[PDB]
Amino acid sequence: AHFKEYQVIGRRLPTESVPEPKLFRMRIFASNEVIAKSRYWYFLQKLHKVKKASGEIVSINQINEAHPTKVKNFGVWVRYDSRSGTHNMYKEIRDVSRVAAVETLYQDMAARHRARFRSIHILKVAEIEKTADVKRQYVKQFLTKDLKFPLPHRVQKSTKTFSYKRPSTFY
Amino acid sequence: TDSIVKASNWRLVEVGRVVLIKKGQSAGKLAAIVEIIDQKKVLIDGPKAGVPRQAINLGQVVLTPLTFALPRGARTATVSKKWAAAAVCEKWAASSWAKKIAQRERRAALTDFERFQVMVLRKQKRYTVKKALAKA
Amino acid sequence: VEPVVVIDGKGHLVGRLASVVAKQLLNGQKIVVVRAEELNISGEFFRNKLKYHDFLRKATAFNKTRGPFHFRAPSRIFYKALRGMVSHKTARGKAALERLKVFEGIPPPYDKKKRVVVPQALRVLRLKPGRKYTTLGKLSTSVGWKYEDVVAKLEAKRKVSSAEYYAKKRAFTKKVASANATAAESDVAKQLAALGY
Amino acid sequence: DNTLLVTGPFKVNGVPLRRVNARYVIATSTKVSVEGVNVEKFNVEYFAKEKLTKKEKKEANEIKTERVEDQKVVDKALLAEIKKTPLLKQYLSASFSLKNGDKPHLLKF
Amino acid sequence: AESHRLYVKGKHLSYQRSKRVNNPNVSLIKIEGVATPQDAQFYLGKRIAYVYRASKEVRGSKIRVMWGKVTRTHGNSGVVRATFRNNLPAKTFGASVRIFLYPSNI
RNA sequence: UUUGCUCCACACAAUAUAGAUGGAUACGAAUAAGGCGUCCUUGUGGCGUCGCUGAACCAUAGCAGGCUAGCAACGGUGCACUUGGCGGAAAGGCCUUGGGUGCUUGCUGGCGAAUUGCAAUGUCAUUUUGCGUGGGGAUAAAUCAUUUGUAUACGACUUAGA
RNA sequence: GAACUGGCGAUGCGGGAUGAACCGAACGUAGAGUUAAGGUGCCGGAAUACACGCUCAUCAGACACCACAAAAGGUGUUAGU
Repeated sequence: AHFKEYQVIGRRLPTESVPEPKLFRMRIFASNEVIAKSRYWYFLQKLHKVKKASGEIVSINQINEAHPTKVKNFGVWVRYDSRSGTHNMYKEIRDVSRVAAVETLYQDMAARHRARFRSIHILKVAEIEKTADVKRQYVKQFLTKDLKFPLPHRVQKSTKTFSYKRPSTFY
Repeated sequence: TDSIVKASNWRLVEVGRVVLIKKGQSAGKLAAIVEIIDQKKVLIDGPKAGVPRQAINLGQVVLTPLTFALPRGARTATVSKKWAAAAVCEKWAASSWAKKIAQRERRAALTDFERFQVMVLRKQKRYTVKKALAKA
Repeated sequence: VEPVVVIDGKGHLVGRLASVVAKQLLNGQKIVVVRAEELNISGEFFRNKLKYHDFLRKATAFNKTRGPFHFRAPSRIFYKALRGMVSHKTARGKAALERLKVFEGIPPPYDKKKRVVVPQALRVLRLKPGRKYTTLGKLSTSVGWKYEDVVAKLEAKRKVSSAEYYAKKRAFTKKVASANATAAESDVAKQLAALGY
Repeated sequence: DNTLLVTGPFKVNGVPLRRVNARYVIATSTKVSVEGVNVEKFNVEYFAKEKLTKKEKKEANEIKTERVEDQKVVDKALLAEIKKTPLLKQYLSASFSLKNGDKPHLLKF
Repeated sequence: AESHRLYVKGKHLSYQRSKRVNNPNVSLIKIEGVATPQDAQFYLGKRIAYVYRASKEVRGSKIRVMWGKVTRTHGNSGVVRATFRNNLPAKTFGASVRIFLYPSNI
């Protein structure tokens, strides 16, 4: 859906042999708290020997964007499962916030590789603080000095089923 | 002789371009394009008309012929200051586009007595114009 | 809203226009479609010629006379595409289809009337620039229509007469606009401007 | 009985003193002041039909004098208020009708 | 004047139906001018008359009326649902019909 | 074939309506281009303006739209004529000259309206036919039967016969 | 030819165009409202909705059961290592 980012902090259940476990923390892009906690336990079952019955979640907090009106370039490292194997990819997206960047990332992977939400693993997402570290041409195209371009062929959708003059596509 | 081309210019999208929000929650106010995200969407701000600073798809706005000076990525205080300095609100209001919008909403706001009044006045004006249509 | 709606078929897409027009007839609007030779079909001319040859193969084996009839005129091609979208085998479908007449060119009942377009079926508004399209008159005369040039000659004559009409209309409207501008800025003009007219 | 007392005035458009249903009118924004008219005389018993027997059948085929000078009393007080703002007499004399392109959900009355 | 119309024109489109089963008790009406349910909400509760003619004079007239009312909106495009005292005869699919302005809220 | 047939006008009946209820309101071409106005050296020309929908334009007041009076203009519109054209794709329509006549809400007045009783389509459209008037217009063929054989199972076809 | 369960047989209804078994849901006679599975260009009730991409096929493709296609290739095009 429209994604939100949460921090989820959890731990193992405390025993007498070891009280105070190590309080692992992860950042999850998810639609809501339930999906966020499910993905948290999914990745902790991939990492450490723990499961939901043997552990607990001590905190979940929404992390909204610090500057939601700054235009950033993000580099995203992704695992995905194809029909024959597992691959790593690095894609970079020029967008205004992290949740919108990963939303366009999920759309981009589903469009160009037919990869689903169950197949995509988000390794990391990070803002590229400096230009000329941008490595893709499709985003390096929009970083030029005095960028301007026209929008040819305007199509205006009509409300009536009949129009009384030939329309114009000037913009 | 000299070489002749048809130039065919139209309404470039860049910083400082004034746009009119077509649909949405604003839906009819003016904004200024602050920066360009990608081919299909831009970051705009409309601080005099009360449009919050936001990223928006280019299909939800209409570009106007108005342009003024901004550096890219300008914050809303600078956007409002340059908007007031270039004074593009009455420059928009002087256009026939805004006059058409104002005419449409005035005709929508007329009542039945005012519709009777414009019918009487239109009959009087039609009488004098068709009287003028007999000498030329 | 109108008694009869006259649609200029030039530059329109066949299927999208037919799906607009069939719903208009089923709702009860009378439609006449003129200039059927200038419809457009998306795709290559060779693709649509191959499509028509695949349609032309189909006939009843034991008697070709009772088989599917392959009509060759552009108007009858449009009629086929529209009869596909009207449930023509019922009385409601027949009553709908008798509210339609489709013509090549603009006949003398309709050359003095007003032609409209359907903007959601126009080729310049629907297709991406770069996609290839066909002309229905060219495809139809490739598959056997005999009257492509006589329609062109009649259309040239009609366009000459219509330009002669339009010159007089433009001169008259410039006189009327001049008189309206000179009779503006009076008291009734300012009161009408305050009231929105 | 939840009805509205209305008048034309009868000199303007020929509508007499009458009562109508509130669900069968449109309240326009045009307002005149009716202070100075003594309408407390009229009530539900003022309009009586004098119901007809079943024997009296009209095979093929009048007005109260009290009603006609009551109308003449009230309408001369209304038209004095009508003469202040222009074109109200013409507006009340003209009829209302829907033209082509009139959308009543968008029209303001 | 030359116009005396105090109603809104509409078209009787069809019955309420699924893909293969129709229901004659609820008719579907296209009111002209309205293209959204929010504008169609103005017309709820208004009376509808289907006015037709017959050869045989019944009580002084050769014109017969079928009365009904608007009940709810239908779809996203301003079609409304209408119920009548006797259902519409289904040969009137595409026939004109009158939506009156009473009972008015304005 | 006992006064029949067609057209025109209204008079009354019948007959129905795939569905009037202000107006189908006429360039062509392009869409990575145009429209309109203006100017010139008339062009793939210069300059200005417009679009961002018909949410337009025209029409629109009067007993379902009456009866009258005046002012101002010499306009606008309807009807029956009338002069001249143009239109063959399915022309059956478009334009125009002249006079008549009616209305005019361009402006200002006078009289009428009720009782359909608090709504009831509250009836005003066009399609076909018949029968009457009274006014024009014109006075045929086909088939069976007979015959032919360029035809033919029979029908049909091709011929002939005051 | 066996094991566990659910069905059809014995069962109509909405969807899968069509079908014993699939999906949804099981049934007195009616009214109103809301939905399931499935859909909303037209047939056909319902957005020619919104948003991001991809594809142009001189046999495109279009939805589980289900009404088929493989190995091997292609400076076609897109995204990656």
